[PDB]
Formats: sequence, C-alpha cells, structure tokens
Amino acid sequence: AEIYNKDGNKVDLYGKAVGLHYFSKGNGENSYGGNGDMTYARLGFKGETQINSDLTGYGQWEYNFQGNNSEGADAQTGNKTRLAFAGLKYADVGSFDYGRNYGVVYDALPYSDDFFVGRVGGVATYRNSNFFGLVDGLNFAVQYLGKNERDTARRSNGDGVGGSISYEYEGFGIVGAYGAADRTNLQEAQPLGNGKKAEQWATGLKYDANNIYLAANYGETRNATPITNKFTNTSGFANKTQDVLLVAQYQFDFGLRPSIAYTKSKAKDVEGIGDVDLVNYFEVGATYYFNKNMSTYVDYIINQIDSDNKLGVGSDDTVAVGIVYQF
Amino acid sequence: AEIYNKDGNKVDLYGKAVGLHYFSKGNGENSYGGNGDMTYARLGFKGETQINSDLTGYGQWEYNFQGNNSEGADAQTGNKTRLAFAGLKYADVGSFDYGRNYGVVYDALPYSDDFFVGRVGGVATYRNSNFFGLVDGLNFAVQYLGKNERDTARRSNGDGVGGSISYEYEGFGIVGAYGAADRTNLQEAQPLGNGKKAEQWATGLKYDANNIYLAANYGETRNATPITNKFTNTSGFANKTQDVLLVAQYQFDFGLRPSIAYTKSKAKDVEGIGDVDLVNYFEVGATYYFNKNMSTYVDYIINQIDSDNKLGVGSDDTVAVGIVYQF
Amino acid sequence: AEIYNKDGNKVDLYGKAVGLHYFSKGNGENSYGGNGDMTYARLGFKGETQINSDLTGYGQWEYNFQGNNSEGADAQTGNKTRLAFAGLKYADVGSFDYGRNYGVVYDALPYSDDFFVGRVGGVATYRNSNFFGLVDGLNFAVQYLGKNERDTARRSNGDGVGGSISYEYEGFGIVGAYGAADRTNLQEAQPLGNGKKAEQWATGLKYDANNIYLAANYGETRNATPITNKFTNTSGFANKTQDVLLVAQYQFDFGLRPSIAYTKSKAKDVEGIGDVDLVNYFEVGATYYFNKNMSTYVDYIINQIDSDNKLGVGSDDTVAVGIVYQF
Repeated sequence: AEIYNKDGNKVDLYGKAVGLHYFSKGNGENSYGGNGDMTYARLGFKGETQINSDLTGYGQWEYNFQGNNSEGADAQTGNKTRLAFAGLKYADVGSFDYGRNYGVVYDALPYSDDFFVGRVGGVATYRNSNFFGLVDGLNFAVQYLGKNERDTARRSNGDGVGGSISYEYEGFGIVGAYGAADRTNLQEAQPLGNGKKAEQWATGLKYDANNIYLAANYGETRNATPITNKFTNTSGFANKTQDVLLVAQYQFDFGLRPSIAYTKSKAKDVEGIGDVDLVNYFEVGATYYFNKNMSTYVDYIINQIDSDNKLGVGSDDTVAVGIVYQF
Repeated sequence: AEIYNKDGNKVDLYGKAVGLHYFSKGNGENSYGGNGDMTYARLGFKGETQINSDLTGYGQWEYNFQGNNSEGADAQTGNKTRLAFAGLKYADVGSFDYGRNYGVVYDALPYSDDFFVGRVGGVATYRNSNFFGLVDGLNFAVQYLGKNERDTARRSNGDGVGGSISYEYEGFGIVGAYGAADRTNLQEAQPLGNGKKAEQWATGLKYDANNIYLAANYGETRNATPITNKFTNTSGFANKTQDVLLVAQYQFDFGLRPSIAYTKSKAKDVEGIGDVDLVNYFEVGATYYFNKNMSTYVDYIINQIDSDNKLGVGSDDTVAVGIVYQF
Repeated sequence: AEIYNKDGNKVDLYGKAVGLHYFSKGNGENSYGGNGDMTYARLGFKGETQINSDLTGYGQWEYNFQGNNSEGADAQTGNKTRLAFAGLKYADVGSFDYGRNYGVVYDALPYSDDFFVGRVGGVATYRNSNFFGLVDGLNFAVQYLGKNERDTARRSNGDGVGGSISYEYEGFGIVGAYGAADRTNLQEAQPLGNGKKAEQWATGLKYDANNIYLAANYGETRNATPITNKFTNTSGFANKTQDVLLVAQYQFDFGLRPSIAYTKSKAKDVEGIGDVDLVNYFEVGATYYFNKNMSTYVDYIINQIDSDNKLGVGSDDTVAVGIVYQF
C-alpha cells in the first residue's frame, strides 16, 4: 500500500498474512510438499524517488516471517530477507541496481541462492527496455554476480555473468536467458557433480492477454542444480538437467482463475545413479479472488515421481489450501 | 495506526517501544520474574478489506523484537512472530480464519504453544456472534488444532478440538471454554505426566463497566501444563492442575488505573512430588495513562511461593517499572 | 517518512535499502573492511505524542536486516535491533528514557555493547538542554547503565554511570564525555586486560556551519576497548588506549560532499605485546546526494597499519562503493 508520497518520494509498505495448510499422507517425508501448517507472512517496502525528470532512484526490501514455529527456540526457523537492493533508472539509458535480487535466468519462467535461477546476493543488474527507446518491445539485461563463499556448498558461488534478451509483441513474448559462473572450492569438494564452472540457460514462450495466460519454458543446467541422495545422505549438484515447465490459466470475470501446470526436471549422469527425475508432477488448482486484497485457493499436486526414484525423491501427492490477505 | 484506507481496504500498522526493567534480589534465578533490563518492541499489521456489504477479508501479523540483547551472536534471542493469520467474516454467519492465533480457552481470562491456552500454530477458528444474529449477547467459537510435531515436547501437539460459549449482558459476562487434544510420541516419552490426551477447561465471570473491571476465572488441566523439576532437571507436564485467577481494577478519569490481582496454580499427583504450587502470588500495580499513545507503570509481585517448593519454583519478589510508547 | 499524524500523535516509519560492495585484496581476512557484498536494509519507527503543551512521550525502534545471507541456515546472520526505547520530555526540565540506546560518550564523536561508546541495553538516560532553559547552548546528560551479564565477555557489563557536558555556540561546539562501570566476573576471567572497573572519556571540538564540517576528538580508555590476538586466538580488553579522530567535509550545492578523515587508536601495556595500534587509517571518500532519498558513494580506506602489527590487525586497503535509497 502506498503509505507515503510527498516531495517526489513515495514509499509502498506492502505485505501479507497467509493461512496455509498442506495435506499429504504419512509424515510428509515422502510426499511432494510436506504436510501440515505452512502459515506465514511477508513485510516489505518499495521506495522510489524522482531525482529529476529522467532520473529515478529506488530501493526495495522484503522479509519472510514464518507463522508455524513455536515462540520457543525454533521461533526463527525459515525467516529471511528475500530482497534488498537500491538502484537508479535513467531516462532511456536503462537501469542499474545492486543487492540481493533475482537472477536473470528467472527472467524467463511464467531455487534460492542457486546462481542465476532464483534470488541471490551480490548481483549488479543492468536492464534496458525498448532498446534505448528505439525498438518498442525489445529488452535486455546483463548481470554480474559477485563470488559468495558461504559455509555451505549449496549456498555458495563464484564470480559469473549472465544476460537475457526478450521480445514482447501484443500478448506474445519470447525469452532467452543464459548464465555461467565459477564454482567455489567447497562446491567442488562435493561428492556429486564435476566441473569448475556452472551454467544455466532456459528459453520461453508466453501468450499473455484476454484473460488467458499460457506459457512454456525449456532449459538446461550443468553442475548448477542441487540434488541429494536420500539413501547415502550424499549431496552435490547434478551434472546435467533438462527442465520443462508448462502453464495454462484462465481468469473468469467473477474471480475464478483455474490453473493447469506440468513440470519435469530430470538429472543426467548423476555420479552413481545415471538418469533420475528430480521433479515430475502435474498441478491442478483454482484461485478465487474476492478482490485485490483477499483470496483463497486449493492447489493439487499430482506427483508423477515413482516410488523407485533412485535419489529417494518423494512420490506422494499434496493438496494445498490457503487463504490470503494482503496490502 | 491506520496508515492506509482506500478502495475498501484499510491497513493498520501498529506497534510499541517499551522501556522495561525488573528489580529482584540475587541473580533473579530464584525470583518471580527474573531481574534486569526487559526492554522490547512490537511491530504488526492488521488488514481488513470489504469484499462486499456482508463479506469481509482480513489478516494480521505481529512480531516481537527483544530490546535487551547485544548486537552480537545473541542478537536474535527472544524474537518471534506472535500472530499470523488470514480469515473471512460473512454477514451474520460468523467468521473463519487459519494461522498462528489464540487458543479458544484463552477466550476466558480477563503459555504459548501450549494447546489451547495461549498462542499456537495451525488453528482453524470459527466464531459466531449473537447466535447467527438471533440472540444478542450469545457467542461461541469452535477450534481445530492441527498436530504440531516440534523438536521439543514442550512445543509440540497432537490433533484436537476446542470450543467456548460466552454470554454477555450489560457489563456482565460469563464464559466456558474447553479443549482436548492428542499428545505427541515425544510428549509421551517425557518423565513427568501420564496420558495420551490433554485437556484444558476454565470458566469465567466478569463485570466490565463504570470504570470498573473485576474478573474471576477457575479452571483445570490434565497433562497440559508444563512443569520442570529444577533439582532433577526433569521436565514434562503436570498430571493435574487447579487454577484460580482474580482481578480488580478501577480507572480514574485522570489516567490512574490501580490493579489488584491474585493467581494460584497448583499441580497434583506430580510423579514423585505429589501436590506442588506452580504459581502463587498477589500483584499490586498502577498504570498511568498520559494518553492513548503514552503510559508508565509499576507492578509489584508479592510472591507467595515458599522457599521449600519441591519443584524449585522461585520464591522472590519482583518489581516491574516500565514506560510505554505505542502507535 | 511521516506515515501518521492525527490526534497529537505522529509516527515516522523510516528505513533504507543499501546496495553495498567492498573491494579488498585476498580473502579480505587481512584487509581493513573485509571483502564482498555488504548489502543490507533498515526498518524503524519513531513515535511522538503530545500529552499536553509541555509533556511529550516518545519511543523508537530500529532493526538491521542483512542483505547478503542465503535464504538458508545463515539467513539470520547479522540481524539485530539497534535501538528500542521509550521516554518522556517535559517542558524545560529535560528528558528521560530507558531501553537500548546510545552511550553518552558517543555524545562526542562527529563499538556496540561496549559500555558507553556505542549502543547498549538497559540505559536510563537523562538529558537537559539550554540549562533548564536558562543558558542557551549549554546541555548535559547523565546516564545509568544496568549490569548486563551476557554469555560473552565482550558483550557483558557491570553497573555504571556516565555523563557529558557540551556547549554550542554558532557553528562551534565543545564536548566532554566520561563514563565508568564495573566489569563482570567473566570480563575479569579474560586473558587480556586487568581491572575491576572500566572507564571511557573523550572530548571534542567541532565547527558545523557554511557547508563546512570539521571535527576533532581525543579520548582514552581503560579495560574497555575490545582486542583479540589473532595469533594466540586470545581475547580480552586493552589495558589502555589513546584515540584520535579527525574529520573534514564540505558540501557542494550540487550534491557532492567530499570527505577526509583520519583515525588512530593505539593500545598500551597489552599483556604480552606492549604498545600496539588497534586502528590506523586515512579515509578519502565522496558522497553524492541526488536528493534527500537517494545517494551513492565511494569510500577509500588508506590503511596505515603495518604488516608486522603484533595483534595481527589487518593492513590491507578497502574501497567501499554503495548506492543508497531511503525513506
């Protein structure tokens, strides 16, 4: 909500309280999403100041407060800052910002701290829209990722670059995104995956108009995707994955947006196992929007993964019912 | 404070900074409230959106930031989300919400993560006011508590239900609240307390009008109340407790609200000890309200617990002086 | 930003998103500021309510959310409440507040949880301006510090008092600040430093007017300053330090504020080493203010510490580039 706006600066204090429960058989150890209370909330701010007609400053922070912990020792589990960055936008030259932000590969997609696919720290991002204002519909972004040596291999990263180009024409959109980066000493000391460099690229198509939203991506990865062998308690990254994502949605005027999606991600050459599906499921769900501030929804994960998945990846279904308020 | 209100949605960003110190002899190990700086702050939001004339959406989050930690490793100690839930209210049919919220037994009372007495995660709560609008003054609430297997027995819980009925007539109010729930494998592996089910019920009376506020509850519990044997460093729950709470207050027009309260809680059949007082004290205090945003107060705990309390419960007094700002 | 102001109470919700990176050679283990992403954000509130013409209530909370952690286990590292206190201000009698706040020695200075130099918990602070309104330009503050026995010597403290007097006349300002406090059992069990009392005093001069800002402090300490012997992995406090701080700045009308500063802090009688520089560096930097909400800057630390610093204090340079948004 725009809580402030005077003298050219406007702040937006936003957030939401989400009542959310997951239903999966057993102890949700072997299911898709786990089982139980998954209630949580979000708080964040988006500032933007008009330095002058062409120049704009801006920043944004976003936190995630879990709502299913005891007020005990485990009180903090799951909490974290998702975003934190300040930047400038100048006329038609483009924009630049640095901080914790989204990797450029995510730029095309209808994991966190996973190189260029989700949110990561230390990224300087440049973005240009309409090709310096010369080509309506042509945008691009390049990104520099500062090395991040964490106490954990899954959480670390070496220096890298990435970029993405996308062209949008009348509800239509096409996107290409690629990234490469070094792997830390620790990432390399890991038991699964082999290489001193990690890459992630994905392309995408989308039709976004007329209450309709279809989208289809295809991409791959090298030593970027995190995988764990539940049997051996072994971890590392997949040598190679091939990922497919499909999404079809339709928004009814009353507030019903039914969704159908399919996702498959399969590892290749996994040291010891060979080929293994990491993710495989359909997803049926419906969201109902009372208005812009309130909504409820039931997602249904029809897990396709079988019980003899070498990695030990779960094969059970999960049903997610949630009620959402937001400002 | 109502920071937002446009297009039928209004947000209330609230909170407070509390300068608070506790005075108790020794190292406050053996006193009632501990000794020292107990300064802390609170931040939270309450949203509410009018989906239409009869339908209302709403959500609320509340955090607790301790103000007495170093900016060091212990920086986070005590912090936690107290509340997090979204719900809907429809005409006279009642309301429903899910998330971290208050147990229904608390519904009658002028511990957290303790079944139905304080705040707990994963509760779906239904509440009806004025009996579908047919009986002014008659309300009720039923509550479903999702199992919560935590790493800690004191923090865990099995499935359960609870409900409460209350009737309020002209400053008068009567309340009945009951709850029962399963106990987790871990809760049962505990050394104190025996049963595979936990119950908590309490009833209450109150006179709330004319600058006066009297109130008196009485209740009991089975394997619900957490107790620790400071000697044996043993923990578990009390087999049976009988709890009494008394409160008398009077608000002077200038801003002085003097208070007198008495609280006694006594365990029964404690494996090994027999009967033992868990809590026993009078409480004299006075709050002074400068206005709705500022206030100060001195509470005085006249601990009745004696020095030969088998559990090792503290017997010292405590004086609490605090200054409060709030928006 | 003043988000609220009705019925005599006004809240200011403030904060900022800071993109910030540090450039230092090697693994920044031996440099001045460390190396890498140092992005972070801040959120805080300052309330103030007019109880009546002369009486004012107020409170303030301030948190620090790191923006360079993974959303993993290390998610919380660095986060903490910096401030948390409520107080009252009465006519010309002065003001009093209690909570986590700034030590009075900091009162003169153009470490946290370090007695009276930075922020500390449990301080009751009294402040008088213009000598009960009788002497324009004469202010003073006395401060009581509640004992703070933490699990860590560096983070603990015994009872103490401190005070400061300062006189400001037309861009000119002079300041004296002194403090003394007991040292905890643990602080005394430490291998470096000897005494059962800690003192910190510093004096200061400043010229603040005409786009100019010069300032110069001088002070000392006894068993107050924390020091670590990187070789022996020994820690404790310095027996004696002599600290000098110098700052010259000039604000150009366009938004350029170039700065020059020098800081030297040298320990004395360090058990085993003798005299050792703790801090020694010049600092060249320039801040550029687009407006009151946006800014960018490059600081350059010209570390003077040599490579043969007995404590093992770093000798490398560091360059800090940061972009700031704030409301």
